[PDB]
Amino acid sequence: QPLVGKQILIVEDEQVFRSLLDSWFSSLGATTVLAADGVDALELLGGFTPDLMICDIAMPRMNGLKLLEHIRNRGDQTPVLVISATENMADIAKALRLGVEDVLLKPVKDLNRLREMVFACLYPSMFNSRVEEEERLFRDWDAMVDNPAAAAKLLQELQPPVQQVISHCRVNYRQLVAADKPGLVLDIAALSENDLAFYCLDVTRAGHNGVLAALLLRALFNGLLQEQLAHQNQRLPELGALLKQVNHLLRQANLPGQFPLLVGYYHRELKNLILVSAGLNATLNTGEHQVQISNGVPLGTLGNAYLNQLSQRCDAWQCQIWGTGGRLRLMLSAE
Ligand code: BEF
Ligand SMILES: [Mg+2]
Repeated sequence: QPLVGKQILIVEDEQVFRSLLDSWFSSLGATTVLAADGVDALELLGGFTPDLMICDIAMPRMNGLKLLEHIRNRGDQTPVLVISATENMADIAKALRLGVEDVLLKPVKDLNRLREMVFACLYPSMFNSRVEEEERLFRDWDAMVDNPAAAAKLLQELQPPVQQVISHCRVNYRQLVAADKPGLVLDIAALSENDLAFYCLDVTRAGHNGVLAALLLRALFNGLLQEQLAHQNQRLPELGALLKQVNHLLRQANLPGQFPLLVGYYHRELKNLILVSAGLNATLNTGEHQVQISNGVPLGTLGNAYLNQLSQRCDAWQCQIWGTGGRLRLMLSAE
């Protein structure tokens, strides 16, 4: 019973998931207090001091964002984990502005991730993991926007190694032209045992808002992709729709600019690469063919009409990617 002595307020209006969280936390030893909505949560906070809050957004009489606004105006600094089915990017941006430890988008696929995140909240000295650092990026968002040097340093520290194994696939890159240190930013991330996604961003076009956008995208890219596949009940994503959601996130986060981006996803069981570009030039070479990708127009404007997705079958590929910020070659092999 690791969580004995620790108090958790669960603010959730839907019965199945609230009972699920209540049972799971109680089995681990936590004292759980249940709130139907934001008003009920405030009344319960009149007589409970939680060590952690789990908070849904969409709720009848007060949504979780107004509850968060009230507790943070009162100077309460209790950690909050947001767990919400919301597809509204304004909600995620407002949650980040108000100060939260993390934002999980329902459905929660594996309980181990939520377990480690709760444990990072309730015992931060103990669970100083990668999850700790993700939550650190989530809660320090205001501190990041108010200090450009820290944001640039963090973005450079998050640039992945040039040689990796992700989802049983071999992934390399090389910067070829980088006159800017945070120039062409890259993220590559596993989604399951057998598929991965990646993004390459050009922060130099937009200046400082590029850097912040990169940080925000690193916090949330997987979460937005996973959610799409869960909510639309699909294995293979619709990356254009994802990038439209990314547009709405960067706009609602008050990060105006032009953000040249390429996003992709690979499934090794299906041997299936999917690519789409908003603003960056790219040439793919799959072993059998060379495919030149239409660069489209950058994110940061609404109405992007050129988010047309390209699918290719391959066991391995190399993509040259470039824009005004510089040049790199990203390389994958499924064997
Ligand atoms: F009702 Be919650 F925001 F999923
Ligand atoms: Mg709800």
